[PDB]
Amino acid sequence: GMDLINRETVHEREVQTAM
Amino acid sequence: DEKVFTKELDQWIEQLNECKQLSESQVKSLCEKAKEILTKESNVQEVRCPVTVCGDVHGQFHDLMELFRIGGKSPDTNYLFMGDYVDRGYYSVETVTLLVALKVRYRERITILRGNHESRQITQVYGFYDECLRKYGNANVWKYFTDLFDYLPLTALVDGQIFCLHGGLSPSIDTLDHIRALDRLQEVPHEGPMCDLLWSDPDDRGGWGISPRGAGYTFGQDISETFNHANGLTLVSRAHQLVMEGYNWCHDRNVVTIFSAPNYCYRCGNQAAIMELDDTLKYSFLQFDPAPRRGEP
Amino acid sequence: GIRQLSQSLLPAIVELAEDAKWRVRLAIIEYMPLLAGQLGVEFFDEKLNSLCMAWLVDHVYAIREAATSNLKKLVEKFGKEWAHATIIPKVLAMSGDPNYLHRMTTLFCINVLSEVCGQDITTKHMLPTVLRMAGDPVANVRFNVAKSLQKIGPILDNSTLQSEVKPILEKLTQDQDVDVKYFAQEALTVLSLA
Ligand SMILES: [Fe+3]
Ligand SMILES: [Zn+2]
Repeated sequence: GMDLINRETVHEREVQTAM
Repeated sequence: DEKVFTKELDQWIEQLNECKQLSESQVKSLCEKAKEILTKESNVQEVRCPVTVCGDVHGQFHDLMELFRIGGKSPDTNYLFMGDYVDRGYYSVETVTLLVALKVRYRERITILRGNHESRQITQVYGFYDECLRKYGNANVWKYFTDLFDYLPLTALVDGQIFCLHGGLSPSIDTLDHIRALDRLQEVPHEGPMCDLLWSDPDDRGGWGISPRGAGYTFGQDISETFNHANGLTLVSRAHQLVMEGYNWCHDRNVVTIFSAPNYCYRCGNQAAIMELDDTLKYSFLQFDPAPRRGEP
Repeated sequence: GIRQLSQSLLPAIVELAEDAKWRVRLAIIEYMPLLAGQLGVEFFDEKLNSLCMAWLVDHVYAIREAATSNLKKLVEKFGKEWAHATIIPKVLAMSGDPNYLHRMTTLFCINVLSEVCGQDITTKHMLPTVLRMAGDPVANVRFNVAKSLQKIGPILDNSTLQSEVKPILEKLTQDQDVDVKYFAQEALTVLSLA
């Protein structure tokens, strides 16, 4: 399924984008 | 006197080893004394060999117990944890309390650095805030620890040759003296040096690059070679990135990543590793698998 | 007769003792005193003694811990004389190991061996090593020496405590490292030397 690392990286960016 | 507290602190450690949380009052007292110790420590903590270096543990308390079984119990074994003690694990409260408890008891034997998850913002998203509220009924304990996180050193330097930090290098940092100049007693910024030191990643791409995490930067081999030579470093010891084999050399062995949470998030199935630095500073790596969970097939 | 099985048992024991999974190595260690008792002293010395010593230097601490207690159970069966001739001279050799984890293992071994080897063997052969290590450049070794003396001190004669143990502990209290001072003080208090 979804790659392990990419799953966490995307949401980390979302949090950082929300700031 | 100090003797009575020392025995009390010893009791806490044994209690915490059994995975039993301390009371809110006890946590408050522990945090207060922790700050007094941490406030005296530099942004680049001078660490002596021999020492065992550990990556993220993310509240996986029972694998932290495995870590001690492999590497030996404190204070007999000197330890250097590179951050990320909470979130993404059922036992962040016990995990962080034990490591803070050991630091207060054995300040000289254990070093705990700040990771990107040692943050008020991040802990409110990835579970540490929820766990504290669930395990205590109010956010005071979360308030205490997050305040304590501000005092954790950003980086450590082992025998002046191996440089340890969570995230990685920064465009704003060229010399360790630049790190020593930062003001760390604050919530983790979204930009600048203190952000990069906790969020950056090594990369195959040359030079600086845009971080996919939305924070920090990716740096290529040329960056690491320049930084090591400029500062007389042999190695950059690093955390903050899941690696399946537990440790991963990169950039022609200028950088090594160490990840110490086995079967990350209970689903990755990765191996964990810890790097033991000999009395001669010669490095060695121990790989270990998740501890057999009692009553859980 | 188990002697007939010995030739077939040893290859299996060797493979288990050297298994990749440390928890497998742990399991065989727990049966070593049982196997050693059945196979006898002579077979153990020729075939199994090397395996036991190899465990003491294992990378995994848990294995070293288990092997340390394995020595006590073996000595409880084969007696003091066998331990002095076979085990003690080899464990003390680790004192010179360049790795502080392995050097500390010697202190751990002495901690459990003194419980069985008795006063005479402890004073003449094991105690001198402990006192020598008090000067180890690594603080972890030095305050383990303090802890070791605290545990084996009661087994020593009073004349030995006042003559040799007391001055060494007093020196450790002056050590720069906080932990060495603390445990040195505790050792003196427990032993009632100061
Ligand atoms: Fe991280
Ligand atoms: Zn992490």
